[PDB]
Amino acid sequence: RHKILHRLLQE
Amino acid sequence: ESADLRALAKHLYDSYIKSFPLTKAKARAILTGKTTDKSPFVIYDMNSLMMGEDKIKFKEVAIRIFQGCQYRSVEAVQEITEYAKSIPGFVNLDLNDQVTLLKYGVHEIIYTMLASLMNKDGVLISEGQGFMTREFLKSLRKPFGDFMEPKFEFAVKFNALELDDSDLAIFIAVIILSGDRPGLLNVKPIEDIQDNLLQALELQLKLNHPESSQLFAKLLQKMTDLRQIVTEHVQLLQVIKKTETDMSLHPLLQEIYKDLY
Repeated sequence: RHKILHRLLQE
Repeated sequence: ESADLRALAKHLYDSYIKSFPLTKAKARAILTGKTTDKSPFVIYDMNSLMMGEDKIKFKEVAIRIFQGCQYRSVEAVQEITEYAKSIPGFVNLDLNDQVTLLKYGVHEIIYTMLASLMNKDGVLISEGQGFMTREFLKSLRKPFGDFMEPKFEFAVKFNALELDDSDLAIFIAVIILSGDRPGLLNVKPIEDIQDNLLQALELQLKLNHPESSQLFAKLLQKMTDLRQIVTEHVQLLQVIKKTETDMSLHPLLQEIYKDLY
């Protein structure tokens, strides 16, 4: 869960 | 010492000016007409909204406004995430705690920064090229009519502290680094960073507003007001999810709002 927040954080 | 705290305040300010397109500096310029810039298109009713669509970015108006508010929030969440990543020691935290801090912080910050764009009469939109009136946002049919008014009420109080961008840059960082958010795995390194940010904020408020006094103390009382507006906002969003059919919540906002207050 929190895929987008994970994506935004690792980008 | 005082030096390391000045350095943190300046790093945060630089990172803030980068991360967020429209600063409080610009927004007040626009709201007082104390720039040379082209004044923003005023949206004060149904007709002006229709004629407005030329200046902004994409069935009934209350639903169309709400979906526009949605897209701006998502962009806000992205800007805040970039700003968070600039807070020294933030990226070195447990990634699950990074997600948790953003998940609970982002709306407290949206509402903090929205105040920079508001007066008692209305709010700048689409990077200051629109001005949607408070009356117009109230006029909307319920539950959408109650959506923005609490943000306006918080904003008139908060804008009285006359904080500038350099102060807000640290205050925002302090909100992000809240060690009491539900489900945090490792509170200690968060409280360590927040302690440095709060000292930096206290010094910043002494230097930048020395004719003022305990601007610092009053400003910390408002971090609790921000949790209330968020709680109250989550409830109205809970109502809207149920009572409306032809509206869906943008996926990033579903991530954030799912299992929250």
